[PDB]
Amino acid sequence: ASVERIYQKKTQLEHILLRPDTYIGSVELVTQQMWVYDEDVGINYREVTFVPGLYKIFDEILVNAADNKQRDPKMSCIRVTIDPENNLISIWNNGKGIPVVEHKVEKMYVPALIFGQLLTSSNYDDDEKKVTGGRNGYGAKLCNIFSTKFTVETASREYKKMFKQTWMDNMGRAGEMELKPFNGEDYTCITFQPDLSKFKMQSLDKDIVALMVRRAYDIAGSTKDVKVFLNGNKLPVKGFRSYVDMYLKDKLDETGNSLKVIHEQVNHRWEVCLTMSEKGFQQISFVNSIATSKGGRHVDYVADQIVTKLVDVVKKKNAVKAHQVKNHMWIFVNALIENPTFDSQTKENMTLQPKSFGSTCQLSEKFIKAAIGCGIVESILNWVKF
Amino acid sequence: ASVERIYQKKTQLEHILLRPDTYIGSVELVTQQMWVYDEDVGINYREVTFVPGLYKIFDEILVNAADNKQRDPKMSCIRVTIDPENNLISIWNNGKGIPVVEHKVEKMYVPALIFGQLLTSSNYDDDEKKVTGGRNGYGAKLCNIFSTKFTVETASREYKKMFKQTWMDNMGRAGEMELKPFNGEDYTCITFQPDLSKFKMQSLDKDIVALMVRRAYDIAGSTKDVKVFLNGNKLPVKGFRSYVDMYLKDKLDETGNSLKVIHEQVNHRWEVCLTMSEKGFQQISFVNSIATSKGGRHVDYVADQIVTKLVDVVKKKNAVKAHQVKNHMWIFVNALIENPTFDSQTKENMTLQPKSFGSTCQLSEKFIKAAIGCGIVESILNWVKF
Ligand SMILES: CCCc1cc(=O)oc2c(C(=O)N3CCCc4ccccc43)c(OCCN3CCN(C)CC3)ccc12
Ligand SMILES: CCCc1cc(=O)oc2c(C(=O)N3CCCc4ccccc43)c(OCCN3CCN(C)CC3)ccc12
Ligand SMILES: Nc1ncnc2c1ncn2[C@@H]1O[C@H](COP(=O)(O)OP(=O)(O)NP(=O)(O)O)[C@@H](O)[C@H]1O
Ligand SMILES: Nc1ncnc2c1ncn2[C@@H]1O[C@H](COP(=O)(O)OP(=O)(O)NP(=O)(O)O)[C@@H](O)[C@H]1O
Ligand SMILES: [Cl-]
Ligand SMILES: [Cl-]
Ligand SMILES: [Mg+2]
Ligand SMILES: [Mg+2]
Repeated sequence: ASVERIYQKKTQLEHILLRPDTYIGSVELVTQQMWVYDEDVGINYREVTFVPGLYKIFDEILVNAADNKQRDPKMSCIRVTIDPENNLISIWNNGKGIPVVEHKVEKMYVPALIFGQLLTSSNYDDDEKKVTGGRNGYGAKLCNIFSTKFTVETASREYKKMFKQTWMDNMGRAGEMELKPFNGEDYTCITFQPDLSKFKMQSLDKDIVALMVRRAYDIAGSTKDVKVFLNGNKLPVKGFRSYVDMYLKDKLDETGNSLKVIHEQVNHRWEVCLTMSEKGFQQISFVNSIATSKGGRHVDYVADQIVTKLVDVVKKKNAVKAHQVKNHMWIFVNALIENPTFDSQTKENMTLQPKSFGSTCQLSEKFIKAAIGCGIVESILNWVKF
Repeated sequence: ASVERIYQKKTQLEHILLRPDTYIGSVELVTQQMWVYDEDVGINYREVTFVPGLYKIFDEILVNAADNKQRDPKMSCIRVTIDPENNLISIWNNGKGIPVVEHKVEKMYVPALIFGQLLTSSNYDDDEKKVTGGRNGYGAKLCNIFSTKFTVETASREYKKMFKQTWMDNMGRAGEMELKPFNGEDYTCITFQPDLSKFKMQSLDKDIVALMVRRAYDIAGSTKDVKVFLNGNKLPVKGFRSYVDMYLKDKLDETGNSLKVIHEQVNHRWEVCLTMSEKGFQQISFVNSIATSKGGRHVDYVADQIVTKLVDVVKKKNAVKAHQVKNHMWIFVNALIENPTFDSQTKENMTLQPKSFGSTCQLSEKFIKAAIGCGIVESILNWVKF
């Protein structure tokens, strides 16, 4: 009952381990339906049991690799390895490495600063209108903190040096930094052993692997001109449209016919597909290659254009409410947004208003006409008169 | 384009001001439909334009006051004052004050510690199964940081002293601490001037006041044995049922029939009301007096019991899917949850699994029978006819 037991102050690192949820999501098991890529049937929707926080620390490193394609458009490949037996994951990318040099203000080598100190980022100057997913200066450190071993290797031909250093025990200590002369092709490679005890797991099991493999497919579908490999296996995705087809290729509507898909690449920062849903409103969307699984104003901005036009039509031919049109829709959106905001570090819901996007996404009259003719108007029209 | 310009490190305080969104929500204007309490009108649903972060710093202090009723059941009153002309908000509560004594580990007085230092809390020991809303040790400091003036006054008969101190300039400095002898009835009073420049606002305008007044009514409805005053006038709310009645009194469905309202106080930690919606699924819910406006597993837990029973009734008389039943429901839930988790500091979505709630909420056979004759089954069965 002492005042010192009751009222306690935590360090930032202590707080992350004590209160992980707002940083990485739940550290308890969840059982829910998800899209996964299974070793035998591929992309499919099924019940899975997994720990969100474990999935998220993988996501943080993977999105960081996609971010390097905006930093260096000459980057060409991402290679992911997953080794359940040794509890080992690595994510490698080419294109420009991280500068191997001492930071004159923070007085340590740049790779050690930005992987080993909290609140460090190249995304803190919003006069730079960037379409990277990184915003807060946490993600890589969060992966470090929830790993028993975390290694950073990055090679910079500009500085003619390669950097390598390892952290251990939830970012509680580090081994010696290794510097070596370098004159080859730049790359960065992050290799980590997740702290499965913090997630109450015994190994990287079937479900979490299938989620991680699907997330790699996401990256292959949402990035431009980046080849993605998983354990050496090239992921056979060319464009966002071919990614979308993996979800639809084989299912038919409840009446029995194949799904009609409306598509437009609106500009270099927006691509949209629309089909029908039998499960209520559904959206699969990405902002700067982040999976925005709770949606956000980018989904609203696109979906509302469609809804308003379809509601206009049923009025001409008739009382109809927006939510009734929306619950027939399955929308896919791939967007590049300048300096996005989200509700949380996990970046599931993108909250930035359209006036700040840095681009527009006005669907064409052709897209809209095809949406009017996809059957939603007819279904609702028959409903109202009845 | 130097390394020091590109890669930057922030202090915790700098980061909060630079990246407010995951701490307090958006600091930009939002225009959306909300429930408010308008002068001379009462509770009503209309479009409002407001800044979420401003609403949230008020919420943090108001929930802290409600939390003290769990700490000290002798507490009886919360008094809220809103003064737009002088840009002043004040929130007062009685029951036990904060101990006015030097913390022997942190070497400063307890009120100064827990209102002026980040990551300070009495809620960090989860072996204590508490139903306070406080979890993370941020809320009061976030209000301080987003205020130009922030005053803490608290009186502790146990220590025979009263404490008073003012912070200024986004928690950048503090004035002189005042300690005085005290031997009366304990209270705490938090008075702050929000830094409207951080929210691009000029005054506490009609819409934000109407949201804040409604939030005071929420507290009157969601707490037990606490009188609530707004600018010195007692709010005429008794229990949660009388609060819900402010939303539903005299409301009709689209065909002009009165809404049917089903109610059960299931136990001392759960109270539920159900009626019909014509706007898709709607939920108004509270966890530990926090408004959970994105919902969470407490809403799912209650709503899914209802959905599954109604779906079964429809199958007896018939194809129908759960989401179709759910989109006819408007549910109200007031819950007390042990050590809840959320996606973010703003605590809009409660993520804790039901097996960890610390209590159950199995709706009675009487409630379920009334819900079956609610008019939802009717609506659905007219649809399958078409
Ligand atoms: C904590 C886990 C958070 C999460 C991470 C992630 O990566 O994916 C998630 C996906 C998912 O599988 N995808 C696949 C592609 C990425 C993506 C982008 C946006 C939305 C969804 C997805 C997901 O799907 C549920 C889809 N059903 C919801 C119910 N509805 C009636 C039927 C549809 C739910 C959560 C996540
Ligand atoms: C950033 C702002 C977050 C927020 C804070 C807050 O306090 O209330 C909010 C309320 C609201 O007014 N209430 C009243 C009582 C408290 C409460 C608890 C749970 C849910 C709602 C509410 C709200 O209502 C939207 C209701 N429509 C959603 C669309 N649907 C088709 C029709 C209904 C949306 C956000 C907030
Ligand atoms: N693969 C990579 N190649 C090059 N630079 C990288 C790579 N991964 C990370 N970085 C850099 O390391 C910094 C820190 O990464 P991280 O901790 O994830 O913060 P962030 O990505 O900026 N923001 P967030 O992920 O939203 O918390 C980034 O800002 C990048 O500059
Ligand atoms: N009105 C009050 N009466 C008594 N104690 C209070 C009051 N307001 C705040 N406190 C105490 O001050 C501490 C700090 O408050 P706060 O910064 O809001 O953190 P919190 O409520 O514990 N967690 P959170 O709000 O989720 O960030 C709380 O843990 C309480 O112990
Ligand atoms: Cl989010
Ligand atoms: Cl939340
Ligand atoms: Mg990152
Ligand atoms: Mg609090």
